[PDB]
Amino acid sequence: SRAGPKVTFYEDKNFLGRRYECDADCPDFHTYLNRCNSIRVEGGTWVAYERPNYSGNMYVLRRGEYPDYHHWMGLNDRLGSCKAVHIPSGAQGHIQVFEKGDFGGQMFEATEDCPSILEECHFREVHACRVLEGIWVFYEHPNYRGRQYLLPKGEYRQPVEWGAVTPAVQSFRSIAE
Repeated sequence: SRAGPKVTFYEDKNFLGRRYECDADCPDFHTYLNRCNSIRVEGGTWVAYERPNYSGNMYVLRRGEYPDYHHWMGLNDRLGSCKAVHIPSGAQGHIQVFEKGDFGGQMFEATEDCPSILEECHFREVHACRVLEGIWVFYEHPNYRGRQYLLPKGEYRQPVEWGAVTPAVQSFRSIAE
């Protein structure tokens, strides 16, 4: 965490056209950009949302260049808002996922990315989660695809508490910067 977070959204592919430079949470792009077809993340990790005020689908954006919306696995070229992800300092990521609600049933523990929950612990769904340290992104499908959910340090007694309407979770990634 040396430089401050910075992200630029562009209206056209390959970082062309009208752009919006952003260095803090922005709840509404639409006075600035009609569409988003490419993005450059210079510092920090960000989450962008399909619609203003942080609603609709979420997409994690890490450092680097996204020359078209497929690079962040957008459904299309519509983004409305974005937030900078705040990474706590100290112990690296530590997460527990539970086969049933309220931290019940079988538990699976990780300190690294998991590309397939089913492969590693044979859970088909996730119904609760404890993020002991760090901050993580849940993915609906194995291998870091499908709907995304952001889980800061805390306790999630059932999937609605990380914003999901189904218990579909099959991979996850820690956000270390």
